Amino acid sequence: PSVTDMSCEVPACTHSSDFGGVAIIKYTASKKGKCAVHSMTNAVTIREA
Amino acid sequence: YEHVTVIPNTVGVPYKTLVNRPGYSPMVLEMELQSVTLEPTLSLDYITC
Repeated sequence: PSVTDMSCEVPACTHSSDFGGVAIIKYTASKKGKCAVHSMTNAVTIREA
Repeated sequence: YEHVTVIPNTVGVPYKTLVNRPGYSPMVLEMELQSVTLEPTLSLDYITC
């Protein structure tokens, strides 16, 4: 599947040693399926695969 | 979480305060004063009749 329009909002952040951030992303998809996620920076690490 | 406030010495008037903690929704408290009493320390000297 493909996704065409998205935006980002960040309601909370605390730079602790644990997972202290949450983010919400909107998307529009052409059809049902699975997709992978990945960060493009080195200072931020993401739990979900 | 520790919070400190100051209230004037007036009976029969409600007051409100705001508690703000990062990462959580705000909370509002309401307080009202009903009575204040003073009591001295006494010592007897003599009596008359």
